[PDB]
Amino acid sequence: EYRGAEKKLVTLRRQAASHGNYYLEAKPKVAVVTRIRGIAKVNPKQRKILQLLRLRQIFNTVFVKMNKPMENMLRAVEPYIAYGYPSLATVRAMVYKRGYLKINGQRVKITDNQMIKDKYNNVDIVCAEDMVNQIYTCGKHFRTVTHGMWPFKLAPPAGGMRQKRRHFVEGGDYGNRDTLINRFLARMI
Amino acid sequence: VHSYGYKSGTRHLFAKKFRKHGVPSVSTILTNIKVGDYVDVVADSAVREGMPHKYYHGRTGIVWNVTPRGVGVIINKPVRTRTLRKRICVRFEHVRKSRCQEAFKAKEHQFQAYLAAKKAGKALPPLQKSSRLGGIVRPKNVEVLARRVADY
Amino acid sequence: VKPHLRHYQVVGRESPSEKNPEPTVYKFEVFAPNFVVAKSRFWRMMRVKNKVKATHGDVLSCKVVKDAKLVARNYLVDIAYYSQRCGYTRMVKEFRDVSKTGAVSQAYHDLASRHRARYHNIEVLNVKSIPDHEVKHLSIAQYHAPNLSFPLLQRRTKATRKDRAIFVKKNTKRAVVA
Amino acid sequence: SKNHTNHNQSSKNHRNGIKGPVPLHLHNSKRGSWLPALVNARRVRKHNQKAALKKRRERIAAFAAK
Amino acid sequence: KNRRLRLRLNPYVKRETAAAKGMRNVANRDARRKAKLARVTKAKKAATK
RNA sequence: GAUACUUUAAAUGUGCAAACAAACCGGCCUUAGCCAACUGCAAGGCCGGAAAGAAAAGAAUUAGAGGCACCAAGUGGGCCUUCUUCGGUAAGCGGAGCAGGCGAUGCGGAAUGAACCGCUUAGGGAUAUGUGGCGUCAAAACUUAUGGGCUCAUUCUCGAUACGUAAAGGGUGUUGGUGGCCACCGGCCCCGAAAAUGGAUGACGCUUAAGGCCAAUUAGUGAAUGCCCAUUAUUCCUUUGGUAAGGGCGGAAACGGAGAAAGUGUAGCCCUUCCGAUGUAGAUGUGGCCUGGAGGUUAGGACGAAGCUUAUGGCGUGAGCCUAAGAUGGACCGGCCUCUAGUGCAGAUCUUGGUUGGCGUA
RNA sequence: AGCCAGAACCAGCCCUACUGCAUUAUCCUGUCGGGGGUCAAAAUCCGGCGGGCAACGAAGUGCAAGAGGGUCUUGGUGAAAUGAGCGGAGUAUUUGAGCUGGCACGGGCACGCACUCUUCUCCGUGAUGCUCCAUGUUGGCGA
Ligand SMILES: [Mg+2]
Ligand SMILES: [Mg+2]
Ligand SMILES: [Mg+2]
Ligand SMILES: [Mg+2]
Ligand SMILES: [Mg+2]
Ligand SMILES: [Mg+2]
Ligand SMILES: [Mg+2]
Ligand SMILES: [Mg+2]
Ligand SMILES: [Mg+2]
Ligand code: NA
Ligand code: NA
Repeated sequence: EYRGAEKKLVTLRRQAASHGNYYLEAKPKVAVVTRIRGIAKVNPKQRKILQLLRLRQIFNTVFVKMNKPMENMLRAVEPYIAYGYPSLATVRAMVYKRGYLKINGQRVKITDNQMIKDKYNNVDIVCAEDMVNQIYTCGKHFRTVTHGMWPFKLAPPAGGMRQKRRHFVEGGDYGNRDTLINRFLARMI
Repeated sequence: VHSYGYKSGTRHLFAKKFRKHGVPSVSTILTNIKVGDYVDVVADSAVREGMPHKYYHGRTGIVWNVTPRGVGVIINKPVRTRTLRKRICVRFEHVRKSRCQEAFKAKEHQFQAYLAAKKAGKALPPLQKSSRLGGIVRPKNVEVLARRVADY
Repeated sequence: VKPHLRHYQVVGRESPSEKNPEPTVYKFEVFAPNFVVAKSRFWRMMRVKNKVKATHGDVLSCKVVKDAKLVARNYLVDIAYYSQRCGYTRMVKEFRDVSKTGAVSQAYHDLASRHRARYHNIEVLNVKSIPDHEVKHLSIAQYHAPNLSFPLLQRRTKATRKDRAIFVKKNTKRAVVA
Repeated sequence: SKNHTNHNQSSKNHRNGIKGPVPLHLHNSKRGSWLPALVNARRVRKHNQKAALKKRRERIAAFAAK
Repeated sequence: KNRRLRLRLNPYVKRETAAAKGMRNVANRDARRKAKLARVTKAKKAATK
């Protein structure tokens, strides 16, 4: 399915360019968000939003839907986060290497498909590739899959950052860096 | 500190709008209020009998009592760590019917109509599509966006 | 070595609506370190010239324009910059380089050194290669001379990183320490 | 000597949260309402209680029958 | 990183690895790139006419 | 108006609602409620129906268990900062609004600093980072680059880490820009610039910078991370506590080793698993430690009790407990379960006794 | 086997190895005319139309999937080694790339949806073991 989708998009772009028109990309549906500041001197409103996003510790990461209520929530905490649009390789790496489940209240590492099937009790989520597909394509069970997991706890980026206190556009780090979030996360996972 | 009366600091709150003075109208008189209705409490500065305190001037509540000329309303008010339910008594000139539930009532009505049509077997309307999808754009005008000498 | 700014073309429009079912499409040329900065500059230009916000807009295309073959040419660069005291000031300056991106990077460094002007306070109006007979400044014209030749004097030559030493014998090449 | 400020007060008030109001269906007393309607409602409620007692007796008899 | 864990979680990964090695093979890449360029330029030239 | 009062009118706010004691659709009962009357309206109930249990249109999210009591401590001198501000000529001055801090708190940076920057704390390894750095002091470019400009300053003196401790006006000193060899506008530098012990970019020093603006990562070769430093992040080992989560506990048989308690708390009944751990005033817990005496029980002592001494080790996170030696002593006393109190000392110009430097001095 | 060393192997973890697809056009190349300049003619530069891939490291454009070194940063030497890695059986299986025969996509199909090259495949050990501890090799020192 993935390979076919990519090929179809390539053909559509070629057909537009041949006659000199333009092809509009679909707006992104999924965002990946990581926290880049520690827990000190935070206002009550920002504190509440970060708690609701489950980002309670520096270098915690989550996946969210990129719709209007979520975007307006994300805009209010911009100095604290770095976010962007993930790729399939990034989603696979996060699930396979840093993925844990909420089982009985505990944080349990994923080690086989049987525990995934037992946690979810759904015929559409029985394996790690099912989880990957739901997260990547923003399918019907996006909330079920993401709510079922513990937030991702990542390491600091090897090689360093640029400037915590400035926006990415000003040569800093915080805010929306679009597809370039994948290079950032490859050094943290 | 020195002066704190019932109507202190209401110079702009209890005043009529520009070129809109006068007294309530027959539409206000002929409005029916039942127990259990949602109402807005808005003070009418030209009446002066049965006027609420300035705290309640923009709040919405539930009617709990109707008298020959008055209405009793329940309004939430936070005090220190809790929310109290205060009962205020006003004249009927100072309330309006609230439209805070129009969308919910409309949603229930549309659901009933859809159920009726689905049971009848009538054809359903075509569902709307998303505006965030892709497509090919055929342009009519293309321009050049630039900063020029004359701009400054 | 290589220039620190790339050349981008960004094409965009406002999202269609019942008021404007077919919006106008605009093309923009910018020099930026990456495409995110390029898109930021595009949306700023759209906001200040066409009253279109990024929150109601579509970006149709965003690519990097390739450089030509490396050849030594003269580049005229029309640029503008802001400061609080003077205000907004417009300059036209000639540079010697081998590519458009190289000339524009030169111009940015030059403005930073001689006027303390930073990237986000600068707009590039135009840049193009001009022939040899339109050069006005003699400091640039001197490089057209067909008999140009000069020696290298006062050189600071360092050894290869593997062969550097701290103490060496005075008239020889032997290293005593390191 | 006579200082006044509200500096820490909102922080204090939010530790155990601002509690929400009691739901509308609890503590719904009618005392102080317009008297004639109250007097009529009382008579209706008395008749309703009589009817409830009769209905229970009929149910018990029916179950005893079968 | 692990061979056993990766295969346990995704039993299909060996086929993907086979496809990867095939695509990295030099002769396959040369033929594929050469043929692909001819396939594209020819199709564009035909369609634009 | 006078010579700021106001039609208009934001940003940031603020009240209510968004299907399970609720609301929608039709029988019926009752009312000494309204209406000329009721088959209308109001109210309380009973019998039935429906129920994407809330679609599609960007069409929420949650380290999201709701409610209700009882008993009681400390506190009621605050102070600093950000953005608004009122008084005051001004103040490290007085008075307020919103939020964050210190007080009650260290750690890593800014040479130094309650409050700035980073980060917030069980006992330890490894890896990687933040703020800040990479001439020596001092870890890191053993003074990196196969990057571009600019700058020369003679008794406080070029300059060089924010918060934090000099103006008008001049200058052909040097580097560029606009318009017409001129007039104006810039960048660095120089005059303008005068105090009280000898002295401060932190010191030395630095000028093909070790300065100021911009930009890189081994360099027009051809592909994401130059390097160094935390009580932070990831991970591994051990402790402790949970609103903790699972499993075993009828001795399988035979004969490598032992053990195997139905359990709040222990030398924890035994395994496995997950998450938290700093703190002044203050609260509470502890098969938590120690002292004098009573009721029981179990022991010791002239082959040496109590007391005392210690480069006597061992055990315990700790309060402490136990052994060894006495080239010490000479008659009483240890453990465990209950009971009981005149029951634990470093400081109160504390009480009483004894010592002591000044001092072989005045 | 007590103490102190060195090397090997196994599990785990941590580093460095091995990498393809899209996009190039404001580009590449040949002529014609102009303009330029020299002691003459070339080039920088502009406009006509002929072709096109700058393709050995061509882009420093977007997204990428591809066993050698440590563990005095861990545990062990097979006292139930779950392994694509230890064992049994054969030689085929099915992953991609080229090339193949209704609907979709654009004003033909670059090759979406349905029905020759390139790689290893299938099968296996429950705990009448609830818990703990007891298992290599080579020297130095200790008679
Ligand atoms: Mg940094
Ligand atoms: Mg800040
Ligand atoms: Mg105090
Ligand atoms: Mg602090
Ligand atoms: Mg050093
Ligand atoms: Mg435990
Ligand atoms: Mg504590
Ligand atoms: Mg006492
Ligand atoms: Mg004492
Ligand atoms: Na210093
Ligand atoms: Na006593």
